[PDB]
Amino acid sequence: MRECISIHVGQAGVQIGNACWELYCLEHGIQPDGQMPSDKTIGGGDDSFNTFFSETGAGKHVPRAVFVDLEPTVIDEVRTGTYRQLFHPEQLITGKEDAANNYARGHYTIGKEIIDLVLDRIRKLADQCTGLQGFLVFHSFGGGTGSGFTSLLMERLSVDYGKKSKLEFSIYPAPQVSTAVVEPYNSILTTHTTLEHSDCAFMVDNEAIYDICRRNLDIERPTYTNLNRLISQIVSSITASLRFDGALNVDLTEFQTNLVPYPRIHFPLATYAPVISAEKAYHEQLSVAEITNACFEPANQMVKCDPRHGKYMACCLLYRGDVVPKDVNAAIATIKTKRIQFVDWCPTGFKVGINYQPPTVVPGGDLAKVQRAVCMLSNTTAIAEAWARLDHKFDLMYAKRAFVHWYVGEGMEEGEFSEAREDMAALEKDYEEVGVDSV
Amino acid sequence: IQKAIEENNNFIKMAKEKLAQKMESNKENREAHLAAMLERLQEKDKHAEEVRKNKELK
Amino acid sequence: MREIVHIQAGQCGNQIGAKFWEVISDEHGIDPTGSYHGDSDLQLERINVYYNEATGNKYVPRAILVDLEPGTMDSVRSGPFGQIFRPDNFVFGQSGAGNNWAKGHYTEGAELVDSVLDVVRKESESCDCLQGFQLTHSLGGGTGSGMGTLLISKIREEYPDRIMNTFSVMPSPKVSDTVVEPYNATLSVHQLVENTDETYCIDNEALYDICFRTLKLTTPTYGDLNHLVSATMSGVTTCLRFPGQLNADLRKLAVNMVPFPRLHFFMPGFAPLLTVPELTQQMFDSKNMMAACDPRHGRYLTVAAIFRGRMSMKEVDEQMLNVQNKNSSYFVEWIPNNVKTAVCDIPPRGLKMSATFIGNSTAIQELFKRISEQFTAMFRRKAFLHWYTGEGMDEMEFTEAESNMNDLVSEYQQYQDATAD
Ligand SMILES: Nc1nc2c(ncn2[C@@H]2O[C@H](COP(=O)(O)OP(=O)(O)OP(=O)(O)O)[C@@H](O)[C@H]2O)c(=O)[nH]1
Ligand SMILES: Nc1nc2c(ncn2[C@@H]2O[C@H](COP(=O)(O)OP(=O)(O)O)[C@@H](O)[C@H]2O)c(=O)[nH]1
Ligand SMILES: [Ca+2]
Ligand SMILES: [Mg+2]
Ligand SMILES: [Mg+2]
Repeated sequence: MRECISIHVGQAGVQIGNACWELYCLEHGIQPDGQMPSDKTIGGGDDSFNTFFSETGAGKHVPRAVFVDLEPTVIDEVRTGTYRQLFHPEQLITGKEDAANNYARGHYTIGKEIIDLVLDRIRKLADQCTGLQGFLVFHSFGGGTGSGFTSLLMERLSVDYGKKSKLEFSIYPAPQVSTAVVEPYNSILTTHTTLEHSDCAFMVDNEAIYDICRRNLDIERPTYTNLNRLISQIVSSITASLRFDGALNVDLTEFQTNLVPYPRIHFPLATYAPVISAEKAYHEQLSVAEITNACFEPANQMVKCDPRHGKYMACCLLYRGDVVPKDVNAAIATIKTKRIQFVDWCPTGFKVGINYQPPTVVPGGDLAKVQRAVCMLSNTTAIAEAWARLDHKFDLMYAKRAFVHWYVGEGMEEGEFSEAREDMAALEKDYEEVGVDSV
Repeated sequence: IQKAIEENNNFIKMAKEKLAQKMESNKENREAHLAAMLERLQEKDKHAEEVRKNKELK
Repeated sequence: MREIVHIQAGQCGNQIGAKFWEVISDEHGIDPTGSYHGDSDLQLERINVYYNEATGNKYVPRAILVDLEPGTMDSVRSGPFGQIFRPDNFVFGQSGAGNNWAKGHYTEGAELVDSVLDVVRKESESCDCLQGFQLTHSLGGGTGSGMGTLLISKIREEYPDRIMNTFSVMPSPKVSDTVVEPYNATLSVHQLVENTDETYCIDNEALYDICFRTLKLTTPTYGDLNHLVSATMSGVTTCLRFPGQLNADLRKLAVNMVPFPRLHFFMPGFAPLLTVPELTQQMFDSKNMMAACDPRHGRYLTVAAIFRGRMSMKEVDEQMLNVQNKNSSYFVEWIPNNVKTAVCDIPPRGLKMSATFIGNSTAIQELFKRISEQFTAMFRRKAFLHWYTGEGMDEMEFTEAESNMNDLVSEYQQYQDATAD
């Protein structure tokens, strides 16, 4: 019951899926061959980790996951990598020609040739569920598959599964690791198309993750492997309530009630602490109060923006490890004085959850293994700054129609560009309206 | 509860129709774009036949 | 999986085409007999982009050699790596073009074009996922310019959804083979503007000035110029041949480089002709450009930078940011983040580290203005027009070619003067 199906789309989605599922296996004691010695119920069960893993008769714990890419290079590495025995071959779907950083190719030209197979394979996972809760879609904004194919898939999932919940992990583009000039186009197009099909989207700004790896982990030139191992820690904190059980554990959907005051205002800001190297964590234990105070330091946010210049509509703290409520309440009382402006229509309390399962690190990684960690999910108007930066780059290029011929040549019309941009303009205006005081 | 069912079905219906509208409009535009490209290349072939014919008349 | 079909047409095209295969076979550890004797698995990971695998673990270049005379191709079969080409992929005529674009495009070349297309289809049919085509030719000759632009048009009819890339050699009076070269160049540009997705402008005037002034060669030969072409062609194709994520195929490169379909003529750059700051600075210098254009006379639409060798990626990131900030005036504001950088660990042969520059600059109009000036200096007096009207052409087709290249320059000037606000 309460199963969750993960869908990893495109290079970014797939490679982040590698990091997350490896981390999950480490957290649950699952070996690269899917065997879990601590699991005594063979073939099935109703344990908390079964929301993310199905079980075979041979004792294999299989991710409830689908990996889809329009080219085979990235998923072939999964088919031959360390966890190749973890996935059944039909969960790894590849094409031959990618979308060439073109949203139109991912949504139409190339993506329409594989969408039926992908939906068929998703249906096979859903048929194994006794009470499917929803989907988690992992994708980049900037790539042609990550943007175009994800939009096509989200539209088709709404049809085939109704209003069943769909959550997104979206990679917001950063120039330090960007691979395409048209990424602002692909970003605006996929956001407009998915907006009414997504219930909750966690944006990850590559530049924010890049700066965190450089500043806190002392990595001179972070790679995707550096970024993805950090991203998986946040993803793990968010999903930990689904995969583990505990007396003080608060279900993610219960946070979601507080995080989404209106259907379109569904973009939580995520902040994670502590991100610290082994060298600095040695003989330096970070308390509940220290990691909580780091959640309000803007340099620890997953999206570059300034909540100090915005209003809060919700604040959720997701603790994991050695954490008791007495310390949390004390730490929160300190922050409410030294730091947090709410809109006048929303209660100012902080919603707290604690999973006592301690954090895990991947061997050979750069993160220190700490005794306690915290992910803050806040709903702040300041996240609209990330839409503004993206919409400004869109406007600069589109006013000259730069690169638009690559999209028209694949069947798109200029009307879709202006329609998508006007949706973003209304979205920015929506984030302003929710912050204005009542009359 | 009847209203909740109707709202969910209307959402499914509107989404299925918008998507089919887009996929059909996109198929025609890309085919029209390719048909115009081939027609320009085929007019260059007709011009090549007139060049070789003009030389034959010299 | 993603294959490129290579075509070389005419004297210049077969010459620089052979030099291209010699250099990349060396980098991929391929001997003239087609066998692999390399030391790094990174050489064979993307070997299928330019090589077919045959019986006996042989690697045969996916190349098609075309010419209207057997003179140049007979030396290719006898030169180094001459036995590595597929013998059936040699398609040569006898009559020749006589440095006449009309002969290569309409008469002599059209009689041979069908036999070339038969080899194109045979190579394309065995491709797991054809990327597109790349052509090496000159624009000042007859077979490369005339039959080259003809082959481009005919291939685009059967493969309209594939990328068409050309390495086009621009004529210069400093290496002039004949006098009707401004006619052949203008007629070829008229075609390349409509039927190619991306064109590297290998300007002979720039190659000569580099050999003479920089390389200190008082009497540069065609072999000295082609050594610059081989080093340039090896650079711009690095991202296609080695594992990477930036401009790794022809279409992603076009999407990053071509903001408007007609403005697809790139300025190549190479360095050196040694630290990362010096390598970056020389890479953006006008004296290192393979086209006779000063980039500081225009503005950059898009740029692809490729660094090869072992170096600090942190230092490369800083130096590429440094050159954009200190020279922001020469990058259009309405295209944010228009400079992309790739790094490959395998350097070229004989260098610790090198850099290759691919630029879409509005200053390329200086090259098209020079050829248009040499064109109008002859067309206004109807000089040498009997070479072309005798094959069936008319003065109307010459004027249309002149007007289209003049429109290309106007369009490059339009976006040079365009502002964000
Ligand atoms: N954080 C993170 N970002 C990535 C990763 N891989 C790619 N990206 C980012 O994603 C964007 C490019 O999208 P991709 O996912 O590579 O493209 P794609 O979805 O495969 O689509 P196409 O290749 O065009 O068909 C750029 O912003 C990259 O910086 C990754 O592993 N981790
Ligand atoms: N860089 C370079 N340019 C060449 C070479 N051979 C010919 N050219 C140029 O090409 C033009 C002549 O074209 P050519 O190839 O001889 O005509 P074709 O044989 O009919 O295709 C002249 O402007 C020369 O400058 C060469 O080997 N290297
Ligand atoms: Ca069990
Ligand atoms: Mg991809
Ligand atoms: Mg010659």
